[PDB]
Amino acid sequence: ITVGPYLRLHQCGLPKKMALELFKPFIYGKLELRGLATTIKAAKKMVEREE
Amino acid sequence: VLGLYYMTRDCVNAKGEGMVLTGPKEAERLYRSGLASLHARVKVRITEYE
Amino acid sequence: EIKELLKLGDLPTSGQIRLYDGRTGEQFERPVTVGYMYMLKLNHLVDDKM
Amino acid sequence: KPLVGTGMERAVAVDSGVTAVAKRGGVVQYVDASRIVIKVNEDEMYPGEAGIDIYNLTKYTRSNQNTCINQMPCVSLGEPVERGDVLADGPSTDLGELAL
Amino acid sequence: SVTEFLKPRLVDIEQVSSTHAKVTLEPLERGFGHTLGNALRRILLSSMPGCAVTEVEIDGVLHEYSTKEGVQEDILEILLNLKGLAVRVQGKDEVILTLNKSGIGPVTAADITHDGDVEIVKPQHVICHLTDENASISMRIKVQRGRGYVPASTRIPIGRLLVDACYSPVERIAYNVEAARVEQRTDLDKLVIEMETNGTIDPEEAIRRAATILAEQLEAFVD
Amino acid sequence: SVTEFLKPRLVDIEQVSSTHAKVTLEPLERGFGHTLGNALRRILLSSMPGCAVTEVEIDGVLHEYSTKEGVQEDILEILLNLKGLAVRVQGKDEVILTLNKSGIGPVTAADITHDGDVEIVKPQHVICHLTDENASISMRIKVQRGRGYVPASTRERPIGRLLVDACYSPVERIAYNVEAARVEQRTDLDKLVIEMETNGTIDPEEAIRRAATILAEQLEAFVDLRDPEFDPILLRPVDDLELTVRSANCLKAEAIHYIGDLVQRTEVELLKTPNLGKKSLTEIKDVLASRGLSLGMRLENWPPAS
Amino acid sequence: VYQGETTQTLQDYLMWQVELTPFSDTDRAIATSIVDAVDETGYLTVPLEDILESIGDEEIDIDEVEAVLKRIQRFDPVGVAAKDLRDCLLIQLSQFDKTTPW
Repeated sequence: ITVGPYLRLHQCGLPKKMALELFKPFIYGKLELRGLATTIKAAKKMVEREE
Repeated sequence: VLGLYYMTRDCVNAKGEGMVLTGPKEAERLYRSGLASLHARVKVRITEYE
Repeated sequence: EIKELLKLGDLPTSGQIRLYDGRTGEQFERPVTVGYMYMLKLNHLVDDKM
Repeated sequence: KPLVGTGMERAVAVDSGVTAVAKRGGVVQYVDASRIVIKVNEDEMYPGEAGIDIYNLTKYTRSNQNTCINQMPCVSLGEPVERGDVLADGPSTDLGELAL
Repeated sequence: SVTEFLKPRLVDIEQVSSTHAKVTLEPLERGFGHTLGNALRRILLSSMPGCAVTEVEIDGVLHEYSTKEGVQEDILEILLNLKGLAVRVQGKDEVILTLNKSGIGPVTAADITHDGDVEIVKPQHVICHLTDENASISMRIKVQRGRGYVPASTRIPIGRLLVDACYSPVERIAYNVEAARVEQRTDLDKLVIEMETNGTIDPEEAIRRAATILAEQLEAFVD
Repeated sequence: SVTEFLKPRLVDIEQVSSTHAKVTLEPLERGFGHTLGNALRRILLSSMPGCAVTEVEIDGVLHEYSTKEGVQEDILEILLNLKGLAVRVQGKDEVILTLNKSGIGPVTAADITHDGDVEIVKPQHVICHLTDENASISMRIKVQRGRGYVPASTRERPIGRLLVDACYSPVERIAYNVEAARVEQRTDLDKLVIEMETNGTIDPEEAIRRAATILAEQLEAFVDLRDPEFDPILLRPVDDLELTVRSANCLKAEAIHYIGDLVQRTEVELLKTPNLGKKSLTEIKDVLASRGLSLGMRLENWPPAS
Repeated sequence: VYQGETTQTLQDYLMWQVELTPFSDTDRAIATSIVDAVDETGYLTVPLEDILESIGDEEIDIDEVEAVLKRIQRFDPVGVAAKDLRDCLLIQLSQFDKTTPW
């Protein structure tokens, strides 16, 4: 943990490399929901390539 | 705590001491222009709600 | 002895100088202790932690 | 080097064995990034031998903590040396002084 | 390619009052928010043309601590009320106005003798108060044109009361720099400028004039 | 007058050394000295362009964690020395230089093969040392123009090409002072003195002009102040599927024209449609599954603008 | 005390993909049977008649089994659950683009 002096009391600073792993099924659902991925393996591969 | 304590102290003979100000905004303008000290003792018109 | 060696190098005896803000160019209101320290990098790297 | 020390840096650097220390006095006959060859003085030589000492340096070797061990020479071609002098610095060593 | 920099593509203006505005600009190159904000703030605060009240003279008053009968406020309070009077002058760079009032009630800026050149921004501004029916006030107010702020102490006849000259129309100026990102680049700047004026000019006009002054200062080297 | 502002002009340039100069600007009104000085210092330290070494190829080496026989330095130290080379390129945005040397002695920057559009401002810059008579070194160095700091990690390559972090900035430090100007008949005018320390690869006057140009270009925005990528297969028409006559007729009766419209319909709804039996629905499911699709998919913001 | 850890096999991956596919209950049962009938080389080891018999009811034809099998054959890896070598090669080729020269 480091210090963020710009933050508001209800906010935290999360690295996006952690957040990509933590929220993976949510990202799969959101990719499938808007036509970017037609199958679960397509979404899996897109997340693996980090487009 | 240190910053708030430093900005609310007063000095006996500071730059721009003894002038009358129309409000806090004029005080900020004076401080940011280098015309008054942060510790100068002045009179300010203040409006407060209860 | 430290003050004598400071005088030899033509440096202030108190060990404090005037600094200026990089973002605004304004002078800090008090002298600041500026010098050299020997720093170490410890074997606790955030690469091995996250 | 620390630039503000206590006087114990040389002892720690030399007694730890991470540096290369001359076994006998002589002249630097050959210098390179990986080896040093010293031409030993006649009075320190034994009868019936070629008076040369060879020091092979350790280059980019893994340690127990997955860090780098690397030696670099700190002598020039043709310069005199004496027994006990430092020929190559080890990791965290600067001209025979501890430099952390 | 090495002489091309990002320009602000989103310029948002938020109006809080008729003389209170916020301006948001993004994206900027790293470190340019501070440069632009500090330059504009210094120019707005320190060097800005405008008209302001310089000194006053009251017949019944000969000293800053004199006593006037029939007025609720003191001398210092009347001077403070005068300092906050916003006027426009289009004819010359030195005018003298006269005020004469009698009765009971709030003596405001609408009671000032009219003129073809001087215009009062806010007639509703209150100069003083009359509490007695047999009370009267008579004063002469001098207005000039200048730049920035000049304290009265630096300038130190009879019965002449000096006032601090607030030539610049800016009441308050502040700025803040936040993080902004284009899809790829992540360490970019977002500049927010919040400012309030006295009503003489619009905040956007003040920003434009400050930028114009700074740009015209560089005309010898711009190529 | 009140609105009569005296513009500043460049008065003189003092060349203390090949890498140290002073620039004087005069006259300046009350307060404009610091206003111009701080902005100019920030822009000069941040945005000046320059050239730097980015790639090196040495004849016998494979990576940088190695040594070359007869050379005093490691490959990493040679790369660090090349990182400090100062080069001025007059014609192009990229160039390649060649270095060949043999024999005992120092290998410096004066041994680089001469090029018409390349100038070496510090010929005495030492690159390495050869400690053996029968030793030689030959390398190719790539130089290109840019600005800022671009580490090599952020930016295949055959084994042998070594990348170098690029620091394109030619400015080492900037200082400025505001003094009293002895103008003709006034006493409230200032003078700005800018002390500049560089690597000798940029002229001070063009640096000042470039900084002013950048500032004006950024200011012009304030001078005028004023306010469904679906997958391709989902866009193709239904007739692309080799459907039977009755299946196509039933789909067209329900106003289904694209695959994206068909995949959003559930099995129950298609079953309840008239003239469509179980055989036709199974055939539709088969032709969809032949392309990795299924009935019951959900989409948002459909149909697109097209 | 030491204990092992779970490992993912080909059938585990196939069932993971079956779970996240918009099937019906009957189609999901058919897919479960088909994946159960898949060996470690990726081929179907029983004819579709055995799968239909193992489904357990007589309201289902062979076309539904064929459709479910076609859907499963487009999982990852492509070509899994193929009847023979020719079927596997044709399934793999169907995923290529028409721009392929030969």
